[PDB]
Amino acid sequence: SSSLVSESVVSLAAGTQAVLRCQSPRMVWTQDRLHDRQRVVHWDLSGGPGSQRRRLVDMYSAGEQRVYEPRDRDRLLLSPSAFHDGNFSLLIRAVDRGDEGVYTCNLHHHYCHLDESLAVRLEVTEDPLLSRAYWDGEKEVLVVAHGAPALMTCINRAHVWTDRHLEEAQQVVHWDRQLPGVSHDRADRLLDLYASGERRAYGPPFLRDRVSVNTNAFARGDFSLRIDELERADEGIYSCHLHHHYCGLHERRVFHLQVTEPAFEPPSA
Amino acid sequence: SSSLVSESVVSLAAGTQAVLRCQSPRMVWTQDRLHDRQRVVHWDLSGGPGSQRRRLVDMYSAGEQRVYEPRDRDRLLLSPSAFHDGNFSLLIRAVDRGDEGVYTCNLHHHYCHLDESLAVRLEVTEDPLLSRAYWDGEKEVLVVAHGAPALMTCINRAHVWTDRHLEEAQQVVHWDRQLPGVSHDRADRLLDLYASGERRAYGPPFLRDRVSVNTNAFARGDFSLRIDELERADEGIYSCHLHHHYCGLHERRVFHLQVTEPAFEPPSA
Amino acid sequence: NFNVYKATRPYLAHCPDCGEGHSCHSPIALERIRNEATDGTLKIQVSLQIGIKTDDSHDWTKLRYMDSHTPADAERAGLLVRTSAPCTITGTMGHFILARCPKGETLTVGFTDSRKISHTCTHPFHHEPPVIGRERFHSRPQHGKELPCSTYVQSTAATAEEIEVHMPPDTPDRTLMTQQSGNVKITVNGQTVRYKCNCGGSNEGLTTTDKVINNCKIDQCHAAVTNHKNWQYNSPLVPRNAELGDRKGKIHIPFPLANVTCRVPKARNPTVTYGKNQVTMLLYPDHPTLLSYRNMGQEPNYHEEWVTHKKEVTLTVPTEGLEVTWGNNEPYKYWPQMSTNGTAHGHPHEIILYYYELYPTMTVVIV
Amino acid sequence: EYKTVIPSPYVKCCGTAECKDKSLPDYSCKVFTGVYPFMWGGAYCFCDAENTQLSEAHVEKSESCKTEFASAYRAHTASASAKLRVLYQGNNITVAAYANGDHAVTVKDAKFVVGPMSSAWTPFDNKIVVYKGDVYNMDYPPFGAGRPGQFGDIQSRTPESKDVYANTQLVLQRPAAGTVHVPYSQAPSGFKYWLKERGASLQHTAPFGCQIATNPVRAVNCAVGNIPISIDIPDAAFTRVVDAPSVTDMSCEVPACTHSSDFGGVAIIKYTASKKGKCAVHSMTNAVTIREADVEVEGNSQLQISFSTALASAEFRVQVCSTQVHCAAACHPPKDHIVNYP
Amino acid sequence: ANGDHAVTVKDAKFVVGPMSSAWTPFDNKIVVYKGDVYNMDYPPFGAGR
Amino acid sequence: YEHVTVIPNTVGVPYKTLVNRPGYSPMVLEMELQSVTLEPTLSLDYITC
Ligand SMILES: *[C@@H]1O[C@H](CO)[C@@H](O)[C@H](O)[C@H]1NC(C)=O
Ligand SMILES: *[C@@H]1O[C@H](CO)[C@@H](O)[C@H](O)[C@H]1NC(C)=O
Ligand SMILES: *[C@@H]1O[C@H](CO)[C@@H](O)[C@H](O)[C@H]1NC(C)=O
Ligand SMILES: *[C@@H]1O[C@H](CO)[C@@H](O)[C@H](O)[C@H]1NC(C)=O
Ligand SMILES: *[C@@H]1O[C@H](CO)[C@@H](O)[C@H](O)[C@H]1NC(C)=O
Repeated sequence: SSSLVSESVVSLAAGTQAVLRCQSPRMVWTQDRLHDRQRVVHWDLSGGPGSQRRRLVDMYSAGEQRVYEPRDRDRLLLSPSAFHDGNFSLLIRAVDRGDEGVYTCNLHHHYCHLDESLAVRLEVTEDPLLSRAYWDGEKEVLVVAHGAPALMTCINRAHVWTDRHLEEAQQVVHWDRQLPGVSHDRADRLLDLYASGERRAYGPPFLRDRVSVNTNAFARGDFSLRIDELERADEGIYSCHLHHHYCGLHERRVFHLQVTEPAFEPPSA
Repeated sequence: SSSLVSESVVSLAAGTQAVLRCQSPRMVWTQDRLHDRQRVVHWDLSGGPGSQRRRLVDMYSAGEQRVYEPRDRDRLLLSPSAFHDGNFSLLIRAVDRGDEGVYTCNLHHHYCHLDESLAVRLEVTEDPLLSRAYWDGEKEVLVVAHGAPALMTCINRAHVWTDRHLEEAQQVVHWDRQLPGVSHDRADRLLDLYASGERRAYGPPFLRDRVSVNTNAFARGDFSLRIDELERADEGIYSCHLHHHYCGLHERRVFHLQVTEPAFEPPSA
Repeated sequence: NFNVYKATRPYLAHCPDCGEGHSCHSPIALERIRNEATDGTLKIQVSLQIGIKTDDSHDWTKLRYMDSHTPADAERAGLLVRTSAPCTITGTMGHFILARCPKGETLTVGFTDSRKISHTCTHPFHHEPPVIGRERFHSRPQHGKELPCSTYVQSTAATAEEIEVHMPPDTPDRTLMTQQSGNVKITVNGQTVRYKCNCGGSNEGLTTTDKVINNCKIDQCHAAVTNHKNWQYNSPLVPRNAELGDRKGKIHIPFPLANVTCRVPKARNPTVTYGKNQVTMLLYPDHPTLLSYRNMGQEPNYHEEWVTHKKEVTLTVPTEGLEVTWGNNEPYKYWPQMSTNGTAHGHPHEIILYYYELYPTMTVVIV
Repeated sequence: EYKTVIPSPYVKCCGTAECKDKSLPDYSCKVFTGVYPFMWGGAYCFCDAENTQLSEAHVEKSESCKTEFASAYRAHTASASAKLRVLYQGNNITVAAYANGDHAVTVKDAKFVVGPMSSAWTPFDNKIVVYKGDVYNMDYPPFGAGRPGQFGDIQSRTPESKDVYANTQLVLQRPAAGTVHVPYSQAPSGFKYWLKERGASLQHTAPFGCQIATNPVRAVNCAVGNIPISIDIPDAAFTRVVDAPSVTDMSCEVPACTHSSDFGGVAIIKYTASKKGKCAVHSMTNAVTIREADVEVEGNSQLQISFSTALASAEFRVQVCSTQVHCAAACHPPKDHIVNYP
Repeated sequence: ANGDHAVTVKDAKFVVGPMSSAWTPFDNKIVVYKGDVYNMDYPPFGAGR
Repeated sequence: YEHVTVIPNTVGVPYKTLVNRPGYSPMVLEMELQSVTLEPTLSLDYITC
């Protein structure tokens, strides 16, 4: 399926060229494996709204975690196989007053450009029997005794976070056309665009000559339909369908193209 | 989403003729539309397990009610437009002591050969304050004062019983084949049997020459395929699909055809 | 998550050229090679199961293997696939190895098990990737044409392919019986053991305990641990379940093929010069590339060759033009002309040289 | 590509098993008597003396057939189609019509009919074999008559059929001493071999410079013969002679002429126009060609035209707006011998 | 029946044709309706009467 | 042994063919046509309605 992004009605004059804009930074891919399968997990430390977040430790997919402060070495620890079940939890071997603050567990996909985060408030007390982890309504709160370890759990069992296959190969753009009178599901496919570069045009040769997409479509994430020499046979309900099945993006944009109206027309959305 | 009817594995010897059994009395139909849109309502009266039931009143779809007792004419009434909204309730103008017993409302559709019934026990008192309507756990019981009218509700708003297009026109039986190793959904269409009698076979001549169903298949509700001169290309998973989209009948039978076991075969299920 | 290997066993086989002069019984024994990709990768059917623990976990750093009726565990970084160099391993799953590997006449596999021994074995395999386009090259270039090609994708639960896994027959071990001066001491090692003897009393049957069998030697009898509780697949290097056809099982073979687009290097643009009626052309090759030419008249007169060194060749252009292509780049058209010098409208005869320029070898015949 | 499925050999210990005819393409079975296989603990079965080995093998389709396959097509006649750019009323219009002689296309009231091709020549023979980009003229063996090790050794009718025809010359041999394995003889693949001794494709060898593309298969720009074109021009485009300007006493001077592919002729024509307006300049002799359609005449001014010719001394008559002008030119040979455009 | 189809049944190879006569009852232009075919020189596309 | 024969294009007419292989008893094969199908080239020019 897909989700409706934006609607517009397009009224253009006969003899002109229609350009139906369909752009998205989330459909960008390139004809090279520019570390798309590379993800990053990182723990950040802040101390309220009036402090600067500091990157504490991060870890690339299929890699080892890197900590930025030599003092924190062998003290802030992640599971080395964190990407197998999605347990991105951080164990602090021995805590001090300098560790108090909000820790955010941030997952980031460099290819999908998604970020997800959770917060935990760390406060260091002196009594170990008061040490607890609880949910204050929107975040976990850690009370930790001095010198005790603190295991802040960060578990994300989504398939994108665990070491599944995670390269789709079949990001696809569809250009669909809904003619007057045709019921749904029987809409004619106009154009198939695979992220790998393949394009598929449908219809008799006389029609294929009039339907085109820019040659660097996936390079800029621009799949705008250009149809030269607008005819009444170009009228209908067009839909751009972006499908990234593995990362769960399924969106469509709808364009009502009518070619029966001169330069007096008002734009929508 | 098709309900399974019965599942079997069939093993027969090479060189013999296969008979793939697919039978159903509920798929019987003929070329003609002879009273297809015919339903019947009938109310029955009983008086416990040790008395003989008597049919009281019946009515055909788009027709008027027939009463069997001359005294009860113009006294026992159904709505003449009962079949438009599925309001098959029965209004009896005035009750008496002889009317006590269990009344059953029966709807029957002659094309799907469906019958559905519910019972209500009518008991006639003399005091109006003892009159109540309750559900005993499996049937409604109506307590009615003597001489008052009784509206016994029988409402079934299912699409098969209401007055709407109610014309099938496209029941289809499908014969499918799932080749060994080849997964489902990309299965080759083998046979289409349309309610009108037309069949559609696909494939090269080597396959079409051997696949047939008797010409009165849907007339007798027997869709067994007889395949002469069994070849290895006939082995696989066959599926007979009866589709009645209107009556909500969607059934299939699945056959694992293996070639082995000439007279020693165990007939599965 | 994708755990269908829950009852198979990473069986041990007989590898027919284990190196060091002779064959062996080995767990690592590859059986079937797949090379159907155009671009030059290899898919390997091996006798192991990789990335699965003995409790069928998703521990993707270990590997199961059979040795002496034991499914034991080693680790994933010990693998080496080789033909003439270490091949670049890409995809490890079960009986299935996906790797990319340079030119070589053989193929061996080898790795370190849990007892620190690099078991290695090979097969002959004339591995040569086919040419793509018109070029023989070395590495993936900067820029080139985008030709269709085929490769194996790293998905796992792909249906529409099957192999049949089943019950193992037996395994004869003569490491069981010991001679007690005419007796034998059959052990069981917590299993189900078949014996068969040329020995009165206990000649046939199936024992479950340790036995002492009187007045008949070790080699007079038989000993074979009969597994029943797990699965092996039908190998053509394993004896069958020795009564009839295979017990039914189900394992799909993962990592299917797909179309893909792959870059091929462009040619180096050659240097041309133009002589009277004809062309001369020096080419700059760096890896062996073919060159072809035809004309566009009635007949093709088609010629071609591969080249490796820099050559300067001449080509006669006819009046109907010439076409020459070189590398992946565009076919070069060429057309003749009404020459640099002739003899213009002059006081001497001074037409006939001109009357060669149009129409050589003819129309001087009507002179 | 085919796949030879060889299951586990049926070892019949101290007795003789017999394989029956189990129908499969190129089904091969051989029972070898007197075999003595060696296993982990010696001979696999204790009853040593009469062991026999039942070897079974069969060929089936590979999964790669769904991706990697070659198709044999029968090509008989081609439907010709053309794209024409027309400078009509000062504007470039593109028309797409079937060059078969029965496809009238009307654009801006102008009816176009490209006729039937004068020559019925086609570079394709009756039998074609296609592998995605390249197509070959090859006399493939008929269906059910393939030869081993050559193109057509394994044949199926469609990529999803289940029955298949095979001729691979599979004959099973007696296994070696002690080792348990299933030896089988030679089995080359004709499809995988054809990809090496394939030769030049039709893309490079076809005459007349035909460029062939696939998906669907087509021959582009085959320079063969001529083509008739009929134009039913409407009457709004025409202007009467009186409404057009009258020009008179025209003279032509040729300061430079070179018979070449490029703009080698330049002519300055002095004229006298009665009024302002457009004019169609045209050469009445086919041996010289004018590369300008419309000229704006004003009055007692001069026009410059560019012409291309093959004649060295071009004596030709030019009709402008129904008035005749004689032009006498002399042209020199060019400096260059090879041009990249015809 | 083209002379280009070998069929093996019970080890017997049958190859049939090619037909000696290339005659066909159809002309170059035909028009087909529901179950009827007519040999008709239909008007070309874009030039109807 | 390859036997080449020619029969007339008549359906429903049984033809006898004599196979005479030297050193073997002669064999007569009976031939019966069922149908001869001529599938013409399908190129849709246009539709009318
Ligand atoms: C997550 O990892 C921590 C160690 O960082 C471990 O103690 C904890 O048990 C893990 N969670 C689960 C559910 O296994
Ligand atoms: C059914 O019909 C009766 C009249 O025949 C009417 O009184 C009753 O309200 C109807 N039922 C419903 C649910 O409206
Ligand atoms: C790849 O593309 C070709 C082009 O038609 C097609 O034949 C093949 O089936 C495709 N393969 C996949 C896996 O999509
Ligand atoms: C028509 O196309 C040709 C192609 O080069 C060009 O030279 C000419 O200027 C075009 N005419 C107009 C009016 O654009
Ligand atoms: C019958 O109707 C179906 C659907 O309306 C259509 O596709 C088909 O072409 C028709 N066939 C004939 C012979 O009219």
